[PDB]
Amino acid sequence: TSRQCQEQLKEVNKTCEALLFKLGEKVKTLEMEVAKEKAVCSKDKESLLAGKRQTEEQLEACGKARERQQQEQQVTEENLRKVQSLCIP
Amino acid sequence: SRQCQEQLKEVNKTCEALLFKLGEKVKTLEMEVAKEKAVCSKDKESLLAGKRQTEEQLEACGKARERQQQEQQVTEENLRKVQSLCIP
Repeated sequence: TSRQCQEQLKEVNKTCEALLFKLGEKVKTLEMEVAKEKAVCSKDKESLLAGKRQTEEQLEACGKARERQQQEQQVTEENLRKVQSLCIP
Repeated sequence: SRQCQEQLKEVNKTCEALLFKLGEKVKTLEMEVAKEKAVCSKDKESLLAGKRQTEEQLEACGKARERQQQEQQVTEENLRKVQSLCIP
């Protein structure tokens, strides 16, 4: 075993070994990111759906109010025509 | 530098083979992150657009029930005015 063979054996895996540690850190970082994105997505979707449900309920109520205001108008209009036709016999 | 080079070769080959196996894990996870972010943002955009259209419908319905009330006031005012000219 030469002294230059020994120096080479000491150095051969250094960058490979240092990369192994860095890849462990990257795996952990990516596993946390997957878990976080999945949790934030579902939370955001729930808020959007809740906001949308509230607007749909308001649209339903407005629509029903619109049907009963067009109902009353038809009655008032006929009463007005009746009074105008029978006015001054 | 005789059997030393064959030693340097086998030790690095073992280390490099482990690095590439672990590297398959990183690549798999990067693709999963990219896929989920694309599906999530696309779905969020559709939900927000759908919400924006229902609000516009609620705004239009509200403006239509404002026109109906104003026209009901017009009919009631005409009825009140014509009643003063006609016997009940």
